[PDB]
Amino acid sequence: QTFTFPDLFPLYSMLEEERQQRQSSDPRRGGVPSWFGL
Amino acid sequence: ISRKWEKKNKIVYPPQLPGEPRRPAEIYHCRRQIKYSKDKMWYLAKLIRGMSIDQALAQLEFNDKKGAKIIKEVLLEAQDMAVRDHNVEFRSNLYIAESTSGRGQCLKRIRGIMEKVYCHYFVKLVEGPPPPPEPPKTAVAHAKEYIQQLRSRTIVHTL
Repeated sequence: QTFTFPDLFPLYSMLEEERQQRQSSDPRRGGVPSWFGL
Repeated sequence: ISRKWEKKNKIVYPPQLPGEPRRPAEIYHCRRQIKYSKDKMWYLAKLIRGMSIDQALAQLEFNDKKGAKIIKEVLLEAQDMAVRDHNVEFRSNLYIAESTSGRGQCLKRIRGIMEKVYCHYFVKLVEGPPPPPEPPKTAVAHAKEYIQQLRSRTIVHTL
């Protein structure tokens, strides 16, 4: 007979949905907060 | 362990008036626990103590000392945070106002106690051209000072 060892082992929603909503800092704004609509 | 140098970048000055000189930007940076002696890094710190950032970077990139690379890294980081975080429009418009080294938390090893030496590098950059060096006093300054000394003498110990 023959034996080989078998190949065993073959809350986040809001975090991930805000992870695609970085809206990273725009270089041309130069530090001014983007929140204001002015 | 005291960490004031970090806190020195959180000072919010009140907004200025139109008829008031523009307050130059002030940036404080440091690196802690560098595997180097404070005595050796004092030389590198002193070398760059009134230089522009570009001159300091040029000098450090061609120093053979170990602490040169570390100070160069600290200076580049300071330049980045100056332009980005502290509203300094020009990278070039900085100079090393302050550059010192302190001792860190040194370790003790058994050989025969020997000290594994650490240190901190502290820098402060200010926006603008480096201040011109103080000119060496002329003979006219010397003579003026001497004449003033002669003029300031009083009849001692009398009415």
